[PDB]
Amino acid sequence: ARRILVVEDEAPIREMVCFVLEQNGFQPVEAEDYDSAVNQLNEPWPDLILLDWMLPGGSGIQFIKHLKRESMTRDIPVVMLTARGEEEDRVRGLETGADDYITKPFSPKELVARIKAVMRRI
Repeated sequence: ARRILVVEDEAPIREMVCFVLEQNGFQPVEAEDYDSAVNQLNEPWPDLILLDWMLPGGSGIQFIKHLKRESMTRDIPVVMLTARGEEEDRVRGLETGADDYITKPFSPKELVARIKAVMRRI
């Protein structure tokens, strides 16, 4: 119920995210790229995925769209991680299937708020 898959290749950033999550009672799981993220999709299944738009190895769009093909993954909420500004406004306009978005450098308060709100919904 608190298994959060964190898909971010930059170590310090990925660690900042995991620290905020762990300190807040969540159980973070790390992935550094498209394929390693895909390798985490099995029981126990992530309850939420934080997806870096710029993850190496593939398209964040296809990653999300491919989740909708199976029972155990189609209702997992995905929050797209985006760089503040241009990328953000831009990615928001794409057909990604993301349930919500969070901008980097991230705000610990926004990270927890959006995860709380997204899970309440989805």
